Amino acid sequence: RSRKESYSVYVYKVLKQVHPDTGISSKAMGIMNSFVNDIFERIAGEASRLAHYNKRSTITSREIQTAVRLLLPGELAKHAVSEGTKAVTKYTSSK
Amino acid sequence: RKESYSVYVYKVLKQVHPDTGISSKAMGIMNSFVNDIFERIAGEASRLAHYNKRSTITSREIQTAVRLLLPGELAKHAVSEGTKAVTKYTSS
Amino acid sequence: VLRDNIQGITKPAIRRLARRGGVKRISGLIYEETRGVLKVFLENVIRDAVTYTEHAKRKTVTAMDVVYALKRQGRTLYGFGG
Amino acid sequence: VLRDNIQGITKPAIRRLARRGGVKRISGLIYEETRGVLKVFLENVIRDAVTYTEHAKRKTVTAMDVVYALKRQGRTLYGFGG
Amino acid sequence: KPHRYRPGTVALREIRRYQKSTELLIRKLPFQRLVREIAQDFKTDLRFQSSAVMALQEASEAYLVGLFEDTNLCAIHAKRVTIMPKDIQLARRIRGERA
Amino acid sequence: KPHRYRPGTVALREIRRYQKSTELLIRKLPFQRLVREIAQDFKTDLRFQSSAVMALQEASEAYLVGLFEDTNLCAIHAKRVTIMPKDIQLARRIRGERA
Amino acid sequence: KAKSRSSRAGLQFPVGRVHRLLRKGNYAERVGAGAPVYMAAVLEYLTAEILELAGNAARDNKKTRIIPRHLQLAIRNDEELNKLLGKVTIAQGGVLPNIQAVLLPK
Amino acid sequence: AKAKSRSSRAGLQFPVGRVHRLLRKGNYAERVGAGAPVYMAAVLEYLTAEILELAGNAARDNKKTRIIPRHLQLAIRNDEELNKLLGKVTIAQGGVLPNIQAVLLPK
DNA sequence: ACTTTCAGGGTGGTATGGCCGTAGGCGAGCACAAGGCTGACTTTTCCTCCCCTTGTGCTGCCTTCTGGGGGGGGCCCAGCTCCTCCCCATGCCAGGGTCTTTTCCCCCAGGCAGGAAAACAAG
DNA sequence: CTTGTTTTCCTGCCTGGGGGAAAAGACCCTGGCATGGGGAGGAGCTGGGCCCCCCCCAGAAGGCAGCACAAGGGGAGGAAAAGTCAGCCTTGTGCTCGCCTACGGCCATACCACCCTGAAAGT
Repeated sequence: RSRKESYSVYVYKVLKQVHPDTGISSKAMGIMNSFVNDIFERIAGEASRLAHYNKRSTITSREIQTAVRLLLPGELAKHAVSEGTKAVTKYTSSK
Repeated sequence: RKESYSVYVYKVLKQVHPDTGISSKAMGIMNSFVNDIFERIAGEASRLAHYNKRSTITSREIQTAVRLLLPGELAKHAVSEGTKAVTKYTSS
Repeated sequence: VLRDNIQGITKPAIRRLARRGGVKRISGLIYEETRGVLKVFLENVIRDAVTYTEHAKRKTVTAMDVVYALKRQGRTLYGFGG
Repeated sequence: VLRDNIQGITKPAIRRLARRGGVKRISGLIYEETRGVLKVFLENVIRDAVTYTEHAKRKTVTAMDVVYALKRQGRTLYGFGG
Repeated sequence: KPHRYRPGTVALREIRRYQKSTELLIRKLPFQRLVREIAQDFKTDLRFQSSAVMALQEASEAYLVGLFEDTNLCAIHAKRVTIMPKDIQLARRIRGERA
Repeated sequence: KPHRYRPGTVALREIRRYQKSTELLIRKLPFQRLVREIAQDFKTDLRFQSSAVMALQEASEAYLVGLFEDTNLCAIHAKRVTIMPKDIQLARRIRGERA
Repeated sequence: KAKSRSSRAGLQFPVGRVHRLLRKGNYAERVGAGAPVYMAAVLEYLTAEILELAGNAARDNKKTRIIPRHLQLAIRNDEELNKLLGKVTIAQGGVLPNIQAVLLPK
Repeated sequence: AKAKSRSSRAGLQFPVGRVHRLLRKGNYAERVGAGAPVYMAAVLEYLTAEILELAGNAARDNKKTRIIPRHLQLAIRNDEELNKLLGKVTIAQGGVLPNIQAVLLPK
């Protein structure tokens, strides 16, 4: 049987980070996987359209950030942009 | 330089209305229509290939994109047009 | 599974849907209107699902076919894959 | 253009828009309501367009920026390029 | 004579009960029969996954509940508490299903 | 005494006149100033293409006319001919702009 | 004997430029040979369908030129075209003349 | 060199490498930059943590220790921003928010 | 009308996809309770609908004055193009660290019985 | 304003079932290396967006009359809501069949890539 893949493992790690003593059901995990895939598809499509509008061939963290600003409401976009910028800074400037 | 479908929208107008002309404003609108439908069809065919784990957009993916996006009688005639074109194009 | 199954969406079921919608009083003509609305909605989703199934050269409609049909209509569904 | 330009959408202009919309009679609070609704709509569209303009590293909002901002809000606009 | 509740309080209790729950309010077998009957017109000798029928049912319940919320708002707009077909029609026309 | 029209006939003739035309019903300069005032809270020192401002005006006018049609339907739903702010509120809520 | 592919398919829309647009549009890794032919046939059919109705509207107003108003009239009068372009604003197109029957004098 | 995980390097839990692969194979552009997966995996982790925290709060309010679809739906429909983000999304077996209009309540 | 950019012709290579074979998962089909949900009838109440009337808010009209629309001119900055090149992303291969699937068992959720409390509506 | 009456919440007890941990592997991610190409940057150029000037007349704004429409009150009737009772049909269980789908293996042609040129379409 061919192996499928999902975000369940990382969803579970984030859940154990944010709520160490509460669990999650299989249906809720499936909903979480659908949500992660939906948001990934949204952001990636918006970044693709951005790079095509600007006659570019590379999707960059700049396109990802502008997609995040175009797609998420005020405070969610603010905090998501901050998280992405800090993650990229840590990735580039260390280890 | 810049390209468009003005040469081909005009050659289509002179086939359905040989006397009627077109404004540059109406022609520019017809260019946004053609580009908007093309991106609609190509985007749906792109998803159709990805769902089926294919890596090629063939006439089958365009035919299914057309039947998903156009309404009832528009799709029956658009598909009949595309099928008739490929049949004549492949057979010499 | 061949004829007249729209009547299987019974008046009590429509009343329960209205109650979940917060409706307090229901006219007697609302049931046969809700049935037509539901019929139109199901026709629109199932047409796209069957189109996906036929494109995949399959004979069984799948939850993924239904999910794609719903997504194409701006009705993204979570919980059945995707 | 610094302050209080919403009043430039005059009551005769709002009546003209309502007349094109088929409205026969208009209450007096409709003008303020419409000014607020238009302000919210414009804020949304111009925020999206300025996002595109800033990503393109430009200082000028182009008609293509507005067309993209309108497309991603579900309101396609024909006649200004694209 | 026995004890009877006033017309409209059991309706409020039912609203509370059905808005506290998540279960499906249409029986599964008649809905499945409706789904198969509709799919007949699109392709004969079709098969369905149980998950496909379940996804269709969940989508239909969500759609109908949201439409009933908008219908209730139109009814309250017309100074009524009884929802009528014209309220469903107004809701659908405004959200863009009737044009 | 002079001749005057009854309230409503001039309204209908204005409807007929403005439903046959395409020209923008808002004055271009005060609309441009409003657009530039709104954009000032997103980025200072913004330049605007004339076609960009024209596109914004066409979009805004089409949006307002389409909204006034729904507002008129909501007003008629309540057995009225006059449109009120609650009609606009109901139309926008059912559309999804107010939820 | 270097015939064009549009002439091979019998179309007035550019099969070659449609093929290039499909190849450079990031739609898939590969584009089949009949895909641009099908797409250019569909686009030509739709353009002809809209232009026919727009010219009919123009002749209805004793005008020899198609304008955005005529395109709007064609789209909004045709039921299938109205459904297809249901979320599209035609610049300088206006609206259909429509008055609710309750607003007319009795 | 001992293979070091890019998610660990970035500080995230989400799969930076799998996100890069999905971006490359999704037909979004000719090329994908090195910071694009790291940024997308941070955004997807933040948006996961937000919903999970709100749904854990909703589960605790109901005296449950296991998140079920009801808790996610309550979180989304009670958060103003998440409701806007997921306004066209149906949660299976999620129910609706408790809400009765004042007009229908007894006098 | 000139042109200059791009679509077509010919050839090489391989990789995607089509075809045959195969096995099992799951979808369809048939019994069989039985009991919980549905359908139907009855009461009656309360909500909708119609009619009337008042006054208030909207429209129609007229006059004054402002400011939007239309040229006219200057200017300077911002968007676009071009040429360098260098740093980044791509392609490929080897090897292990991560993630997927299977197994299981124990705690969290579901069911039930019994009691207490909380609104409801009659008087 | 009391008292009886359904309905729901709470708590203890029993139970089951599904989720969280453990283990083997398989599969893709990371490291290392070579390499073409895209985009960042330094100029240069000019198109257009801004800004000011003048004029004028068309449209906005304010006021006034008057009327018609929105709203509130009152009454009648008819149509839902609630309750009860008989039936039926959903559903949960169990057993069977075989069809369809997904994987494997092989290979064939269809598409990419590249080198040239002529012609199509853009100004």
